[PDB]
Amino acid sequence: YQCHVCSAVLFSPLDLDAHVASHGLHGNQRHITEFISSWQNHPIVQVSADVENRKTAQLLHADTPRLVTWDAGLCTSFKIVPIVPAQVPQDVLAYTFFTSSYAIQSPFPEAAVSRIVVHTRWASNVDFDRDSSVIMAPPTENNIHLFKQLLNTETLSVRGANPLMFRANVLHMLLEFVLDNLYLNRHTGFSQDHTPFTEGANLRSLPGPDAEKWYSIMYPTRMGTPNVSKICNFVASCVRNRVGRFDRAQMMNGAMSEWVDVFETSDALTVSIRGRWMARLARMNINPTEIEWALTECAQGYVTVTSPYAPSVNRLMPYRISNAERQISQIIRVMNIGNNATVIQPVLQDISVLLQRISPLQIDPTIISNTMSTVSESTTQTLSPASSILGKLRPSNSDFSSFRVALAGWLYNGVVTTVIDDSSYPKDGGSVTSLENLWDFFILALALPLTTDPCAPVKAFMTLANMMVGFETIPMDNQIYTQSRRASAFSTPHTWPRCFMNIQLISPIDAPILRQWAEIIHRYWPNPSQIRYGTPNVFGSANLFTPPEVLLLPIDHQPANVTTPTLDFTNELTNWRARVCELMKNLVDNQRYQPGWTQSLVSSMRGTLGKLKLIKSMTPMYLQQLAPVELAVIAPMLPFPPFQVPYVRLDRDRVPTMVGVTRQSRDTITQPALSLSTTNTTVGVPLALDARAITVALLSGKYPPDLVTNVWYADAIYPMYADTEVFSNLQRDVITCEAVQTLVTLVAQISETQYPVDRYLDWIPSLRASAATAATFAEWVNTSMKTAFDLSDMLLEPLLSGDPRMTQLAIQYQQYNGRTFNVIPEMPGSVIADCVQLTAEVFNHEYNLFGIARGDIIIGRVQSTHLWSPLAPPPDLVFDRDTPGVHIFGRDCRISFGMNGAAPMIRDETGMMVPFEGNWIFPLALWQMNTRYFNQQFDAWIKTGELRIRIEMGAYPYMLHYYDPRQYANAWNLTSAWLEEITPTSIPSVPFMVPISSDHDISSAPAVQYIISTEYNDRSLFCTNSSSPQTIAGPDKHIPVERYNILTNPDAPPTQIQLPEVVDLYNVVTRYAYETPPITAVVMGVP
Amino acid sequence: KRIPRKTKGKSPATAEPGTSNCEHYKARPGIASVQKATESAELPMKNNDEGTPDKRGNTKGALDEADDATKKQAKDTEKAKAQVTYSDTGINNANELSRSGNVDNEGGSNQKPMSTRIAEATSAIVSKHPA
Amino acid sequence: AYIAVPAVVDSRSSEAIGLLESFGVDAGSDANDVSYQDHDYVVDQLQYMLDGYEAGDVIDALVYRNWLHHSVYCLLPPKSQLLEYWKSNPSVIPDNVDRRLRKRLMLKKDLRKDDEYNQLARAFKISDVYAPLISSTTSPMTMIQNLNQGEIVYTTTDRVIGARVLLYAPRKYYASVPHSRFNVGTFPSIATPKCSVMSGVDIESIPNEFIKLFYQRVKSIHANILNDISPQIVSDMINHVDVYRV
Ligand SMILES: [Zn+2]
Repeated sequence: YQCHVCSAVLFSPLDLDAHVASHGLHGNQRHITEFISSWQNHPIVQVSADVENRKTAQLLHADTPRLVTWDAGLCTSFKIVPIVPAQVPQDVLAYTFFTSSYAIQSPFPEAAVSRIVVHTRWASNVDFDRDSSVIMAPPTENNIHLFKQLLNTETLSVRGANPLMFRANVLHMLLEFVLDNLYLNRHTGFSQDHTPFTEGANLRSLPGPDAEKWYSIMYPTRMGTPNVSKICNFVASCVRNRVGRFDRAQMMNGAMSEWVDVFETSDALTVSIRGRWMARLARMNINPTEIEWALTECAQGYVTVTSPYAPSVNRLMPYRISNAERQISQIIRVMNIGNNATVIQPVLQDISVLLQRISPLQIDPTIISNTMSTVSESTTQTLSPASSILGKLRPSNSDFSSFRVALAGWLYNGVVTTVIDDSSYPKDGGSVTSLENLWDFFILALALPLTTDPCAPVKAFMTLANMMVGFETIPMDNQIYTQSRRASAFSTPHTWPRCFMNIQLISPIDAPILRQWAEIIHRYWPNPSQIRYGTPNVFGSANLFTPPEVLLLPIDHQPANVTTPTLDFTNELTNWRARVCELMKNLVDNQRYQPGWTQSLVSSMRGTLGKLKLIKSMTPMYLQQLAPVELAVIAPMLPFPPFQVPYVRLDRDRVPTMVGVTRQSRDTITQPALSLSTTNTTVGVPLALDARAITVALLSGKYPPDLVTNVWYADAIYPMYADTEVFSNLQRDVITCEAVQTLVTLVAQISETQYPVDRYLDWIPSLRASAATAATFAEWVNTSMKTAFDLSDMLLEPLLSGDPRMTQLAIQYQQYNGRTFNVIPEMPGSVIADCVQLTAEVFNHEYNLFGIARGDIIIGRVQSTHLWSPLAPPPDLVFDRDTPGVHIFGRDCRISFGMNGAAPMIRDETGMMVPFEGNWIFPLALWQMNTRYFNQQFDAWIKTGELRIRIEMGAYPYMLHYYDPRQYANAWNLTSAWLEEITPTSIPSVPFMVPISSDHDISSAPAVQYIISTEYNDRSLFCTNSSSPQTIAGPDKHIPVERYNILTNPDAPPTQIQLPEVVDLYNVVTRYAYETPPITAVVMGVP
Repeated sequence: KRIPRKTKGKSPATAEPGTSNCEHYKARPGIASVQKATESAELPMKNNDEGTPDKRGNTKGALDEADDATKKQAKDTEKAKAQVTYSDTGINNANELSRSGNVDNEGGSNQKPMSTRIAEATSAIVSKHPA
Repeated sequence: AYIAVPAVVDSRSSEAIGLLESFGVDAGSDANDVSYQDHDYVVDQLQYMLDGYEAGDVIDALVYRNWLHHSVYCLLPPKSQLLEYWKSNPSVIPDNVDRRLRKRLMLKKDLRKDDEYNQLARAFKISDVYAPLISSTTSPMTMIQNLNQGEIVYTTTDRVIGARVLLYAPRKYYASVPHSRFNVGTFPSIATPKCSVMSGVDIESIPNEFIKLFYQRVKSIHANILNDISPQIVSDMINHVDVYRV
C-alpha cells in the first residue's frame, strides 16, 4: 500500500483511506502536522500536548487557542418558560389516520402566563463548550447572582448587589454572552415530510436518539389550527411556505450538499454574531500553495517544500494575519519581561544549544596546543610567553556556551545587551610592563567585537590606555577624570573620550602606539550589515524598528563557499586579528615599554605572535558565510521573534540608549508613567560573557573533512521545520490583538478616557472607576477570554500592571542626540468588540429579557380592586420633578422631631422644612446612606399614612410574585423586607406583586400594593392564556407578531431582520460543513 | 466528536517495483539530536504575572531573579560555576526596578491587602437596629 | 526577606525554643516559612577573628554580607604540602599551573634534588593559579565582597568570617540550604533592600556581649539607613526543656 500523491507507505486499506483525506481525496484527525522527506524513509508528525502517548510523535508546546468549534443544535439564546401553569378543555384532542391518533403538540407552553428568559445555548449540541454560559432563571426565582460577581467581594447580604457596579457587571455579562456564542453551525441531516400542514418540506433533524421531539419546537407552522386559541390564531396568521430548508449549495459531497439556508427557531442576535464570527474566520483562509511558497522561501534555498492537494472549495484553515496584529503581539511579549532575567534566560540558552546542534563548526583547542607544542624556553630563564598564553587560554576546558550565546544575542539587541565580563579585564588596570597583562589585552581585544554592547570600541581603546598610563599620555576633557579611569566604567555614550572620535588630538610624538590603536579601531572595526529572512507575503513580520524583512547583524556576511583561503585578510575578523597581532609586535619590539626585562624576549614574543596570527582557524570563515544563513533559517520559527535595534559602529549621536513602552494615546497628558524597560543603564538587560571562551572559540575551529553544504543543511533543516509551530503562533497573535482591542473598549466604557466608545450603556448606574477597580475589572475580562478560548499561557497579563485604563500601545527608543523613534501599530477592527457593542445595542432596547428594569420605583400604598399590572402603571399614579406640589431631597436631608404634638419635619433641597406627607423624590443614595435611621421614621407613615416616595433607581433587578386576583393580598411584607434589607453596599431584587390573568369571569378582592414601576417594564411577557380564545380579566397579551416578521409579514424579504429594536425569532440560518486538514509537506533535497 | 476541555472553566494488486525502503542512510546532523534541541527551543516563554491583581483584587505578586537565572544556567550547562551570568556584571545597573507584590495598582503599598482595606473602609460606616 | 534578632539564631534548636514567641512575636500557627539560619559558627569566627584584627574593621566588613547568597570558603595547605599533593594523585591539577611545572610533576623521579624543579618551585606562587585568593594579610573587606559575588572562595589561612570553611586536600596535608521567604538570624546586614532589624530590645540588655558589641557598633554608624520593625510589625508580616532561662 502507498499514496501516489505524497509517496508515503501505508499498511492497511483503512489506513490509506484515512490518509488520503489529509490531501483532500475522499474515500468510503489526531495529527496536526504531517511531513515526509524524499531522500529517506522517516516521516514526522505532531500531536497535541494532551495526546497521552507521543509514540514516535512530536509535540505542540504552543498554547494554541481553539478557533473552529461546531454546533449542531438550533442557534437560539432565548427560552420561553411558563410561569403559571393551566389546563383548559378543548374540542379537538388529536388527529386520526385510518386507525391512528397523533397528539397535538404546540410550539409554545400552554399556560396562563409565559415570558421570555435568557439561557445561552439551551438547545445546542456542541463538540467543545466555551463554558462562558449566561444561565438565567425565571423571574419568579432570584436572579441577583448575575449582578454580584465582579467587585462584590464583601457585601454583607448574601443576596443583594452593589448599585454602583451594575454597569461593570452588565458589561461583563454581555462579554460572556457574545463570547459563549462564538461557534460555527453544522449541517445535520434532513427528512422529507408529508404532514398535511407541511407538504413536501425538508425538515432538519437534530443529532440524537429521536429527532421528532424537536419538530414542534422548531417549526411553529407544523401544528395545524385545530382549536380556537391564541396559538391557533398565530398559526393561522403565519404563512406556510417558509418552512424547512430554503436553499442548498451546488457543490455536493457524495449525495449531500455543502451548505444550506433553513428557516427555523433562532434569534437575530445570535445568527448575526455567528455570521460575523464566520466572516472573521473566512477572511483568514490560506492556501497549501502559499504554505509551500512560504516554507520554501524560509528555507533559504537548501530544501524545497511541496504540498499537493485536490481541488476543493469547502476547506478552511485560518492562518493569515496582519503585521499590525503581530506587532501588537511582540509589544506585549516585550512588556512581559519587565527586567526579569529569569524570563529571558531559557530563550538565549535554548537557541544557543540549537545552533550548536545544527552548525557544521567544530571547536578543539588542540589546535592551539599543537601550535604551541614546539615553543619552549631554556632552563635558567623564568619567563615564557608561550607557557603564559597557554595557561591563560586553558585549551583543556571545553565549555563554549559564551560563543553560542553571543551569537544568539544578536537577534535580541533590544531586550538584552551582552557585555564582556568585568573579571576579564586586567587587575588594577594593568600595566604595559607585564606579560600577563599583555596577553589579557590580546584576549580582550580579540573577543570584544562579537558583543552587542553599544560601546565596545571605547572599552578596547581605554583598556590599552589604562595599561599605557605612565608611558603615554592622551588629553583629558575635564579636570575630574584621568587617563587611569577603569575601562569597565565606559558603558554609555556620554563617557566616550573627546580625543577618541577625533584621532588628530592624539599627537603621534607623545602617544604613538595609542594613536596607532585608535586608527586601527576606526578603520578595521567590523561593519554592520543586514540579511533577508522569513516570508512577509504569507507570514507577515513582527519587526518594529526595522523594515519587515531584514535581520541586522553586527558584522559583514558574504555568499558562502567552502573553497575559501583559510587565511585571507580581506575578511573582517581575520584582518582584525592580524592587525591586533601587528600592533602588539610594534609594542614589544623596541623594549621601550618593558624596562626591567633583563632577558631579551623580543624573539620569543614575536614567534608566539606570529604563531597566533597565522593560525589555521575556520571560525572567521564560518561567522562570515554560514552563521548568518542559519540565523535567518532559524529566525521565523522562534517562539519569541527577533527584537532588534540598529547597530551603529562609531556614530555616537545615533546610539540607542533607552527602550520604552507607551500605553496611553497621543492627544493626552497624563501621569508620566514610564515602563520598567527604561530603568536599565544599558539599552536592555545586561549580560556578561567570557572573553577567554569567546577568543578560544574564535581562535580554534574547523569543518568536517567531507562537508557538503546541500546535504548538511537539508538534513539539519528537515527535523526542525518538521517541528514548527508558526501556524499556531499566528492564531495566538490573532487572539491577543482581539483581546487588546476588547479590553480597551470595555475599560473606556466605565472609566474616563479620551477613547471614543459610543457609550451605549450610560443609564445603568456606576462609579468613576479608579486604577484598582479598572484593574480588577480587566482581570475578570482577561480570565473570561482565557476560559473561553482554552488558554493557560499569559494573555494581557503585562497590561494589568498598574493603571489598566489605557488607550493604545506603542514602543519607542531614543538616540543619544535626543531624537526618538515612535512606532504605533494601527490596530485593526476586532470582531469580539464589534459584537459586544452590537449586543449592548440590542440590550438598550430589550433589557427586560436579561432581568433588568429601567427607570425608578414609587413606594406608596394603593388599595383597589383593579388589575393594572404594576409593571405598566397608569399615568395618575406617577409623578416626577415637573409635577406641581412635589419636593426634591438632596444629600442634605435632616429630620427634626415635632415637640408637643407638632409633626416631625425633613429638610427640602431648597432649605424648606416639610412634614411627612405628599410626594417626595429620593435619590437611592440617601436611603442607602442610612437605611437604619430612615426606616424608623417613615415606616408608620408609608404603611398607613399619606407619604409616597419615588426612589431614583436608574437600573434595578426585579422579582415577580404572582397572586390570585380573587383573594385578599397585601404586599407590605415584601416591601418592608426589601426596605429593611437594603444596605449601604447592596440592594436586593425589587419585589413586585403581579396578578394572574384568566380567560373567564372572576370575583374581585381588595389588593394593596406598595411598589410600582414608573414606566413599561413588562416587555418580557410573551403571552397570557395561550390556550384560550381570549383573556377577560388581567394583563392581556397576544403572541408578539413583530418577532415573527418573516412569517406574518407578506412583503418581507426572507433575510430581513429589524435587529437593533427587537430580536427576531424564527430567522434564516446558514449551515456549513468544512474540512480542516493538517499541514502536510514533502521536503525535497536540492542538488 | 466531543473534544475534551483542558482547563477549568466556569463550573491483480501486486507489490510493485518501487516500494522498497529499509536502510542505507544515517543523517549527518542527526534527526534525534536536532529534534531534541528543537523541542527545547520550541518551549514557550515563561509567564511573569507577579504584581498583577487576582480576581478578588489582591495583587498576586510572589513577594533574586539574576541569581536564580545564573544558577539555572549553571545547572543547565552542568557545571558548579556558571559562565554566562546575569548578576554581578560590569554595569552599575542600580536603578533597575521590577514587578513586586508590594505595590498595588494605585501606586500604594501592599501590606494590608485591598480586600481587607475595602472591608474595613466599608465597616467603618455601618449602623444597627435601635434597642 | 531577612530579619535580624538580638540572639544566637540556629537552625536546629531555635525552632524548638522558637525565639519569636520569646521576643514577643505572634508567629504561632502552621507558619513553617520563618526559616532560621546557622550563626553559631559565625559568632565563633567573629570571636576568633577579633583576636588578631581590629573590631572596627571586622564589624564594618561583616555588616555588608548577603546572607541569602550561599557561598563557602575552602582553605589550601601551604605551598610545600600543596606541591606534595599536586604530585601524589596528580589528576586534580588545575590547568592554570605552568606547563613546565605540570610536565615535571608528572614524572616518577624521586625528586630528591632536581636542579631545575627547585627553581620552578621557588618562582611559583599560589596567588596566580587560584584567582580569588584571600590572603594572609587580606585586610578583610574583600573577604565579604568575594563571598557576596561567587560560589567558592580560596583562602590560605583560617581567620575568615562569613561562611563555613571546607578542606581542599585530605587531612594528611594539614596540622591538628533552602530559602523560605522569611529568613531570620542574628547579625543584621544592609546588603539588600529587604534586610530588616527587629527593634524593641534595648542595647544594654543584650546578653551575648558579642552580638551586643556588633549591634552597638553597627547602630552607631548606620542608624539612618537601617530598617526598624517592631514585634507587632513582624507578627503582621508573618500572618530536654532547659530551665534557668526565663
Ligand atoms: Zn498521501
